Amino acid sequence: VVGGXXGG
Repeated sequence: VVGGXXGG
């Protein structure tokens, strides 16, 4: 959701 490097 918040971040990067894959998902979220």
